[PDB]
Amino acid sequence: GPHMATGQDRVVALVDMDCFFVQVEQRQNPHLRNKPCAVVQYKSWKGGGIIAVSYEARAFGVTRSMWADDAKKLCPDLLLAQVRESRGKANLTKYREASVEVMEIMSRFAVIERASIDEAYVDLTSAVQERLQKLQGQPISADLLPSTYIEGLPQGQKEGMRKQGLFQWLDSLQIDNLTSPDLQLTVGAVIVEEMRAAIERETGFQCSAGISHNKVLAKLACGLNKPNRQTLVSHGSVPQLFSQMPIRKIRSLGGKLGASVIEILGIEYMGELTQFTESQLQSHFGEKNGSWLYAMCRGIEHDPVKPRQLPKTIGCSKNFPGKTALATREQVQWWLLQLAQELEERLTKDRNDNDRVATQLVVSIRVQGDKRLSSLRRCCALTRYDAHKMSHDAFTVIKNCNTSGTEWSPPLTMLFLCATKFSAS
DNA sequence: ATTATGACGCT
Ligand SMILES: Nc1nc2c(ncn2[C@H]2C[C@H](O)[C@@H](COP(=O)(O)OP(=O)(O)OP(=O)(O)O)O2)c(=O)[nH]1
Ligand SMILES: [Mn+2]
Ligand SMILES: [Mn+2]
Repeated sequence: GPHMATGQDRVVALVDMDCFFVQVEQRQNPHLRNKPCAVVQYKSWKGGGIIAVSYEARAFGVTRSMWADDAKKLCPDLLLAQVRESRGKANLTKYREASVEVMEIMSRFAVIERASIDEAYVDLTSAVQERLQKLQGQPISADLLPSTYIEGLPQGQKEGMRKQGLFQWLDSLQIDNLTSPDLQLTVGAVIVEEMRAAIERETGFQCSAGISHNKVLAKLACGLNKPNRQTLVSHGSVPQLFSQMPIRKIRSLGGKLGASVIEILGIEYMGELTQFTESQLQSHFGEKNGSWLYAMCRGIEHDPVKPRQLPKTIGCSKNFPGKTALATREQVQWWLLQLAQELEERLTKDRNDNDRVATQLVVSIRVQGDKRLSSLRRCCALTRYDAHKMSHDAFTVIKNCNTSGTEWSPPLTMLFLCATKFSAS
């Protein structure tokens, strides 16, 4: 009862740019705006692989990881923007720079953890306390939440539903209690409306967000009402929400561990997890996963919002699938050099912007017919930002994989260089 | 022949 802590101490938001690469291209090219459009990498093989899809295009069934020539069968008016190609490979620089614009705006409101190029987590606990003191008991007006959904409401036209649910939530609110978790979430949501307004003002990019008490629920909330909307998932809404939530929808359960939860326990939905003791879950899935699942099915998660706005590694990768697999020494060298040249560019810019140097170079390759995604991963020292040296060292470090007697065998289907182990410079 | 990344856990 009174001692069962409920994981309601924090206010955490997950902000996610809607179809981010598409929006970046649509800011740059107005002819793409408010159209079915997608972003592709390469164009020769089946029109190129799609990596981002506007919501208008998604309404036709266009999805990520789909060939453009197939998407065009579903959506013949689909517009396509192409990823920049440099030194023979995809170059994602435009989107990393757009991402940094967005991150820098979010950082003005709270500390953020960059979770990927287009999404960050936000720790709003301090910001909400400050704002709750600034209101001095003043109640929260629906006008402050023009794009917010309250999950699970209303109970007992899309925008009409949204406003009814918001009204129920606000009427149920105890504004005099500066320590009510639900009030904290509500104020967090007001701040997130402001953050999203600033992001759109200052970049033109729209985003969705989730507001809850931890990262997993913030992330799950964010996806309930997309695009250009934010969803508040309260502690009290967890039992109903989870009672029909497929386990795979929860961050980190979408793969093998989630599948084994489903198969071993004989369940489908997140809420069924509550029926097992912590020890049972630890027995099936290990001590960490067990504790995490026992708390998470009750809506409780303690993973902190790490104050990290910048990537921890800087990486360059290219697949060589099918018959393009690299089969000679000259080929492997030239592509290691192209990779090392892009990496050198990104690293020098990183050192100038962010006052840090990487110290370790990781070289990963795949060989043809290998089942694994990394056939080999080996590290060496990274002592100067010079593409020729980095490529020479990556070769030095992988060359004993060649089993030929000038040739390369098994041919390589992936090269990958990653600078890691940053130190302040 | 979804591809390009990037975080993080296990050992
Ligand atoms: N190169 C590459 N980029 C990817 C891949 N998956 C996603 N991206 C890029 C394009 C996406 O716009 C961006 C962020 O991914 P998300 O899962 O958040 O989807 P996106 O923002 O496109 O749409 P959303 O509104 O979040 O449903 O990262 C991939 O497999 N390869
Ligand atoms: Mn997104
Ligand atoms: Mn995302």
